[PDB]
Formats: sequence, structure tokens, C-alpha cells
Amino acid sequence: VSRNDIGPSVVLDPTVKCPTLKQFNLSYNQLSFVPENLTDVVEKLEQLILEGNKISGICSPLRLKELKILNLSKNHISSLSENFLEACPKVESFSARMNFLAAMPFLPPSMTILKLSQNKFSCIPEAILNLPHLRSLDMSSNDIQYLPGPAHWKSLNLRELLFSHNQISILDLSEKAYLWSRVEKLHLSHNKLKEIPPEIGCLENLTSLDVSYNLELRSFPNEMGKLSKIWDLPLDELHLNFDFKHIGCKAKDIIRFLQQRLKKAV
Repeated sequence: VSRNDIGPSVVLDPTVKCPTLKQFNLSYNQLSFVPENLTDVVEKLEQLILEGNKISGICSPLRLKELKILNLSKNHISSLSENFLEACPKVESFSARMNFLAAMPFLPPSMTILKLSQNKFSCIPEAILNLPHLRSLDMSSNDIQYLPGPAHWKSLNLRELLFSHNQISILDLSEKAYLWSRVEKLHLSHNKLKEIPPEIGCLENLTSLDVSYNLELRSFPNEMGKLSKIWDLPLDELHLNFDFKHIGCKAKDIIRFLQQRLKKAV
């Protein structure tokens, strides 16, 4: 039941017990709360999608022991309660885009995907750097000042990082850059990046690297030429010192060119 004008609050009657409902889509309605009595009634819920509604701010903790995908994107939330997700130990995906979120509370350690974009984070929360298995992460269009180096992140299966449109100055990869060896997408477009670190060649499994629209960026380091698996390397509005006007725009050509300059440069 989505895109209807349901509202302003859904109250499921406690006398009804529906243990077979393994999905619930209440998106794009005019809800102003989470659906109440959702734990006693919809016992085994998998995907609770409440996108697009105008939800003010959560106060009652979900208790769905079997939740797997939550989705509260495009809402009016500004702060999530400090124990609102503690009683759902199976959460993997959690989307909270386009809110006014500023702090992230305690999360279950099973969370694999976590897409918090466009939603006012001044800095990466400390509660998300300790996620044991955090495959994907998207925090685009926030105001992020400094992302920590690969030593601070607890995860080991980091496979996609999105941080475009942030106020990031210095990408740090000095200490233990091999921990990110599984990263398959790293976006840093529309930032204040100054220089790609020479240790970037250690991320031997990159398939895309978007450092476009970085005016302060000047030249690519030679060591980048070892990222043999890269197939996308956008260069739009990138005033490069090193001339590749003879090479063109093919990403594989850029990588091979840098790879030859590794051996010798005259």
C-alpha cells in the first residue's frame, strides 16, 4: 500500500496476528509516525519500506526480530533514538537518505549495506566505523571534513565507498592501506582533494575511481598504474598537469600509460 494518501498515522489493531507477512510497503503516503503495534501484529517482517512519508522523528524502538531491510529515505527525521534498532539483530540494509540526521545511534553488527546520503552529517559517526561486516557505504552530498584511514575501520569486506560532494581535503592512506584491498568502487568527486596518495596502487581491486571535479588536483601519481582492474576513470572538469590529450579518455589507456612510466621515465 504505497503512493496512496494514507495518514496521518497507521494503528494496527493488537487483536490481529499476521505471522505470514514477509513484506510491507507503506511508501509515499502521508504517515507522520512509524506504524504503531508493528511488533505484536506483523511478527516476522522482512522489508519495512516507509520511504517518502513525512515522519517527524522516531521514539519507539522496533522489536522485529526478523527484519532484514529497512528504508526510511526522503523523510523529515532529524535524530534517531539511541536504542531504536537494538532489538532487531538481523538488519542488513538500512537506507535513511534525504533526512536531517546528525548522529547515528548503536546499530546491529549484521548491517551490511548502509546508504545514508544527502542527510547533514558533519563527520563520519564513530558508531559506523565499528561495524564488523560493512560491505557498502554511501554518504554523498553531506559535509564531510576528513575520512579516517583504513586503520580506523573495523570491517574487512569494504567493497564500495561513496563520498561525492563532500568537503574532503586529504585522502589518508598512509597506514595499513592493504585493509581496503577488496574495495571495488571509491568515489570522491566534487571535493577539495589536493593529491592522490602514492599508496593508492595498493588497492589492487579497484574497478572505478571517480576523482572528477577536483580543481585543486594537479597530477596523478605513477603508482596508480598497477590498478589493472580499473575500467572507469572519469576526468570531467579535471585540469591535469600531466598531459593525456594524446591518450584521450579511455581509462585502460591511462592505466597502461602510468604502468609503463613505472619502469622508467625520461
